Amino acid sequence: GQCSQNEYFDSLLHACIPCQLRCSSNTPPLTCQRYCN
Amino acid sequence: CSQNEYFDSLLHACIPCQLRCSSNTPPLTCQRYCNA
Amino acid sequence: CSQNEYFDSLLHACIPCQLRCSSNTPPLTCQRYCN
Amino acid sequence: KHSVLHLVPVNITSKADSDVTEVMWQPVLRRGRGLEAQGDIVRVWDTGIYLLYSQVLFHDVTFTMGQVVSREGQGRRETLFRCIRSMPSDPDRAYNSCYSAGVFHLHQGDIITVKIPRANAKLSLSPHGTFLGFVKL
Amino acid sequence: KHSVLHLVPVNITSKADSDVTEVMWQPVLRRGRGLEAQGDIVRVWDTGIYLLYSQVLFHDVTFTMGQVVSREGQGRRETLFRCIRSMPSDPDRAYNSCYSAGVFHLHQGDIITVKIPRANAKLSLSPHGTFLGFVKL
Amino acid sequence: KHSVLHLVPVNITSKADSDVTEVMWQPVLRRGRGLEAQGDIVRVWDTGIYLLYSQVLFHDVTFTMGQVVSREGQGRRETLFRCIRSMPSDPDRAYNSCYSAGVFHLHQGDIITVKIPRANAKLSLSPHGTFLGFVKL
Ligand code: NI
Repeated sequence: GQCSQNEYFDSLLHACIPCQLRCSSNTPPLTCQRYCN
Repeated sequence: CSQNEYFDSLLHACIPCQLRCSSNTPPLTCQRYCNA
Repeated sequence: CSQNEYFDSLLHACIPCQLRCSSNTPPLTCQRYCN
Repeated sequence: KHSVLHLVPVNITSKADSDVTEVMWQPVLRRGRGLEAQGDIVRVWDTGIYLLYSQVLFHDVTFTMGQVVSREGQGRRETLFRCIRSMPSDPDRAYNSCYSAGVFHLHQGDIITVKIPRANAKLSLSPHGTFLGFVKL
Repeated sequence: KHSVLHLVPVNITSKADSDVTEVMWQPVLRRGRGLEAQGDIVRVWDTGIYLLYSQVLFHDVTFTMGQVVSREGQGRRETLFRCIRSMPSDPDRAYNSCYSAGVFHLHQGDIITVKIPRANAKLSLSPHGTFLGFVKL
Repeated sequence: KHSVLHLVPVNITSKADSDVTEVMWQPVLRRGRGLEAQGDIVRVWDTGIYLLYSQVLFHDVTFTMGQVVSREGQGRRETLFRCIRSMPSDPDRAYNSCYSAGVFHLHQGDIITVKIPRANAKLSLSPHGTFLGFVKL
């Protein structure tokens, strides 16, 4: 569950994913909320 | 459904006709919209 | 198949080599074209 | 030994006004006796609980494609399941199979339909790309 | 003579700061005992081997959607399967069903969960769009 | 009781000049015999009708990905079913599981193969993303 800065561990894909990919989504992951804002 | 939409029986939703225009055979309601 | 196309065994049909130039390993009949 | 039926396409049908495409089915595997393909429907002859599964292989740029599996009987239509698949808008890239299944109580005299709710849907007749089946549980 | 359970949504739930969406299930087909829905989970009572299947229908632009089906018991979560679908970024076009299934050894006392690992996921409550079932084999 | 086998990957292999990727399988659930994994193929020991299911999880920008499940026996090859999924062109976004299943008559001596008809295909080894199973009916 630990990644590089500005990524989250996606429990659906079991992989580290850029927070940037979830900024278009309605409710980003809790840990991404600071990056998208 | 409102003007220039069709009830899509696959999606059980109202969909704009322009989504179906440039694709094979559009629904019968949409056919007038897809020409002119 | 035609020139610059391969038989795709997944799709059971001839497909242009352009569609496999993104692949890590394009098919062998396609590889000279994707240069 | 459970009763089974596995069906593949012989042909497509789509009438002008309908916004519907269906498949004419033929058996490649059967055991036991409770079911019968007739053209583009399956007739249910024995009441019971059945696993129903459906795959359709599309090659079609319509933004969404898929199928609706229903049972009609005793003056009543019921949708059992739908498969829905977004498609690429480029014709050469636009391939997707759509698989769904479930377990349902079917009654003697029911008719099962598999409908692609678009007219002239471009779908494969390949027996390994498009098929429909039943297992009496 | 097989135990079965087919389930459909009544509503979704998503706790505030979690990044998960779950479904409150209702049984529409039931035969035999050994399985009991309660809220957003299914309790296993009879140990054995079961066919488990799950479909969710998504209307969401999040780059990927899908579901994780698991069992919990004896203080131990085990992921059974998951389904993953890439979604179109255009909200008008963004529709995909996600179906997966497998056969698993379920123990008495297990809790079966179906989780969509996004908060406030836009998924259908339609019974023929989103569903979950079990067949004891 | 029904004889069953559920398999998950141990690793993947892709031959040089071929345009194929296969999976080496390990059994995680087994009841009875009749079937036996031998590396990349499954051997049928007991003739019968089987539910066969297959999922593969892809992380690959190739325009389409999928798997071909086949039976080899008595001097003949036959595709049982195919699953096909269009993939996004951006590597960070390109994730899709591909599930399909059906019921087939398998004969003693047969070899069941699962082949991804691309070289060096990027597919998950995760037991809950990629798997293969059989239930004698
Ligand atoms: Ni039985």
